[PDB]
Amino acid sequence: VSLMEKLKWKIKCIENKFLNYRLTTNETVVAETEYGKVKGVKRLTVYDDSYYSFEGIPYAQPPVGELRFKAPQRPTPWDGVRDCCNHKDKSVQVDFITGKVCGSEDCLYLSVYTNNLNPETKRPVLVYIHGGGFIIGENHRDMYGPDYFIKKDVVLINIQYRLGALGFLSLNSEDLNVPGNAGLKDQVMALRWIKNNCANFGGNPDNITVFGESAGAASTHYMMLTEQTRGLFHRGILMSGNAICPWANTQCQHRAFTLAKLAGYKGEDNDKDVLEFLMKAKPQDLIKLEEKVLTLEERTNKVMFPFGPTVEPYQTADCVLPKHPREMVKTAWGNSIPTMMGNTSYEGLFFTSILKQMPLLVKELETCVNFVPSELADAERTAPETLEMGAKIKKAHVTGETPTADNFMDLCSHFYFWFPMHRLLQLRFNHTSGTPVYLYRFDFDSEDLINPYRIMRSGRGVKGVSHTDELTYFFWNQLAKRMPKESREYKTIERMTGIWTQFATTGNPYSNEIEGMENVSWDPIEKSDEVYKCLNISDELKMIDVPEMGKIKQWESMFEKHRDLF
Repeated sequence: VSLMEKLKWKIKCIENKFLNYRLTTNETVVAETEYGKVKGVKRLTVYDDSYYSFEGIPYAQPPVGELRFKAPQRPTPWDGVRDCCNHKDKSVQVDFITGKVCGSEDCLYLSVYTNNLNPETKRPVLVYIHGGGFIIGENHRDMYGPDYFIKKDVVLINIQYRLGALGFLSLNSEDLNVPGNAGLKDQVMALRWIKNNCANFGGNPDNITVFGESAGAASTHYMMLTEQTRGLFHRGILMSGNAICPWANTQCQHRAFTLAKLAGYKGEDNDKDVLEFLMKAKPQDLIKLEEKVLTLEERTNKVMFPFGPTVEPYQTADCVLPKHPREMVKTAWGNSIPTMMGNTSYEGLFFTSILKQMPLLVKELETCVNFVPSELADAERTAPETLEMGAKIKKAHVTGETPTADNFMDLCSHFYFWFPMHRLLQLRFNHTSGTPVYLYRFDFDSEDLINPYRIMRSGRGVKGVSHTDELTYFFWNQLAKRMPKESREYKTIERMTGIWTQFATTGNPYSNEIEGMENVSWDPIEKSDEVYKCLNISDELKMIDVPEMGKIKQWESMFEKHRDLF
C-alpha cells in the first residue's frame, strides 16, 4: 500500500481516536454474565443516536503459551466488575495499510451493543463474524462500528477469533493435539457465550442470527454445518461466501514444516519437533512469513491461503470439521434454519489491485485451465480433459479474441463466489427439511461513502460494485461521514439494516415498512427452480432472475461426466 494512503490512514487513525473520545459519555453501566459483572459505556454516533457499548468481553482463555494452536478453553471468572469500556487488541495479522505486523495473541473477545439495556421485550440478536480471508480482520469500531444497526431495536455482537497460522495450524500426529481449525473453535465458543449471556443485555436467546461477509460468510456457514453448534442460533446470512468456496478450506498439514523452516527451524520434518519450534517462535515472526509459505504450484492451482479451515486429521473433543464441507452439508443442522445468501453485482472487481501487479494473470484465460475446479483438474493442468473444461470456462467470460482484465475479474466473480453458491444450493436441496433460502444481489454503486477495503483493492475511482462494497452500508468506519438523510447512500443504509433486522426477527426478509419494497414479492428458492430469483438492490429494489445464471450453468457443465463431484 502506497506511502500516501499510509500517512492518510495515520491521520484518520488519529482522528478516529479523538472522535471516539468525543463520542464517549460518562454513563457507565454494569451487566451480568455467567463469568461475572461487566462495565460498559454509552456512546454517540454522528447521526445523534446513542448505544450501550460493552467491549473486550473474554469468551475464552487467552490462547498463549501452551494454549497456542490449541482449541480454546473457557475463561476464568472474576469477582468484582470487569472494565469493558475499551476495545482489546486484534488477532496477530499483517496490517494491509502499513505492511507491519500488529495485534496480539490475547485476542479472544467479543463486543456487545444496543440502544436499550432494558427493553420491554426481548430483542433479536445479531452476531457478526468479520471476514479477511481468515488472516486479517477485527471487531474494532474503526472498522465495524455498530452505529447504523443501533438505530434498530436489536442487540448487535461483533466477535474476534484467531487468524492465520495461530488460528489454523494443523498437524497429522494425533499425540500433539493440534487437529486444526482452532480459529473456528473460537467462533463456536463465542456462540456458546452469546447463547448463555445475550439475555443479560436484553437479547432473545431464542432468536439469534449469525451473519458474516467473505471469510465471515464461510465462518457463518461452518457454524451452520458443524454438530458443535446445533440449535445455538436460528437464522443465517451468507454474504459473498460459504464453506465450499475454493478459498474457504485447504489441507495444510504439510505446511507447518515449511513455516517452521521460514522461521529458522533446524531439524527434520516430523510434527513434534516442528510443533516445538513453532510453539516458542515470536508470534509476529510466524505471521509475517505466512505470505511465503505457498509453493508456486499451489499459487498456480489457485490456493489462496496457506492456513485456513481444514478437514481435521483425527477427532477430538472440540472437533469442528471432521469431513469435507460438501459431506457435512448432507447432515447439517443449519440446513433447517431460515437462510439468506447473496453477492454483489461485480465481485471479482476486487482483484483489480492484484492484476495491477501481475498483468501476466490475464493470459491465464487463454485456456482458463488454472480456474478449473481443482478436484477435476490434473496436477500440471495439462490433460486434454482439463483443457476441455477450461474451454467451457473460457466461453463463459472471454468476450473477444483476447481476454481482458474485465473478463478476468468477471471470471473471478464466478470462480470465487457465484459457482460455489450454486453448488451449495443444489447440495442443500437434497438434504433439507424445506426451510426457505432467500437470495439478494447487492448492486448499489457509490463513491460518496466508502470503507477501508477499497484502499486495499485499490478501488479508488473505480466504477462497479465490488466484493466488500456493501459493508459500508452496514457498519460505520473511520472513513465514513454523516450523510444527508435524503441521500441515496443514507436510504441504502436504512434498507440494508432494515432487511437484515427484519430477516433476523422473522426468518423472512420482506417488510412493507422498508422504503422501496412496496412492489417487492421476495420468494425463496425452490429445488424445482431452474433459474434463481433474487432481490436486486440498487437505487431501486427489484426482483429479477439472477443475471449470473447462464455462466453459472456453463461452469456446472464442466461436471457433465462427473456428476458425483458436483
